[PDB]
Amino acid sequence: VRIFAGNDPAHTATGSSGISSPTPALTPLMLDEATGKLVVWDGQKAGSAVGILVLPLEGTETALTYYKSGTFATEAIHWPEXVDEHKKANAFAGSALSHAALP
Amino acid sequence: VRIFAGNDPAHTATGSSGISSPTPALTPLMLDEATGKLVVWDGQKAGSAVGILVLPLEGTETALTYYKSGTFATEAIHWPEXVDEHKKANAFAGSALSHAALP
Amino acid sequence: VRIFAGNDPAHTATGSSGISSPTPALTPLMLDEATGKLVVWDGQKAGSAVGILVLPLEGTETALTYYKSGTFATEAIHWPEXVDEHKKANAFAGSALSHAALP
Repeated sequence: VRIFAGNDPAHTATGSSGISSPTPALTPLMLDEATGKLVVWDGQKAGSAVGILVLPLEGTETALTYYKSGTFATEAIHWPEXVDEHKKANAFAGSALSHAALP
Repeated sequence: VRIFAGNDPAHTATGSSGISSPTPALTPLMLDEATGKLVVWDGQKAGSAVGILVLPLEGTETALTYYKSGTFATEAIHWPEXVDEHKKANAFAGSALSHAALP
Repeated sequence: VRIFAGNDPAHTATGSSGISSPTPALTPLMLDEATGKLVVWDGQKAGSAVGILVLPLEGTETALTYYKSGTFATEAIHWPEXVDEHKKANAFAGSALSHAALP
């Protein structure tokens, strides 16, 4: 049940939430360009996951807390269904986040 | 007059500047895609602010210094006029920068 | 032969590789949007270099290791031929990476 796969500090940040339904912790997040808010990462593009949710949401919150850095265990993250294995590997590329198999 | 709202190290970087007028410190920056240079963040998109200016510019400089990490106090940053509250909250999402209300 | 130009920790990450030919260490990387894999940064856009290769590749590897943070010496990096001086200066803007002249 280990969440990290590396020792680099895992810093958190807050942001405006566009999530409108319950969402578990360790969900990757992306920006919604129409609103500028953070929503669940849809898996469509590598590099567009900009955060990993820290606290579960109920879907009513205007703000959320996310990890903006750290190295996560791949298996701990709640990935979107259907995600492409390469886009999953490189979900966070370009941010300070990364992930790796423990395994 | 506190500039930071968190303890994560605030690292700086240098970059090529496209700014041609005086600009105060703690201004968010974006890339200009036509030139590749750093300019003032226009507020149009969340996640496109890639830096926060460290030293004031006069507008003649070919290079600038910017913060590439850290957690800033929202009120300390010199935001662009008109900015959308959500795009402002998520200005830096995807970078190692973030900001929060002290308040 | 110094590779770093600053003291901020240089963290590494792994990612899915789309590189199919030998590639030296300290090569900047970008995402290929069609596949989601990491490939050599082509120099076309500032901010699209998301990593710097840590280990040389032979071109057969499905995964690679890259730096996701740190301040590099400009001269140590293996830049793409033809790169624009401004796009080169700002190659990594928006990531936790940066570079500077030692010189």
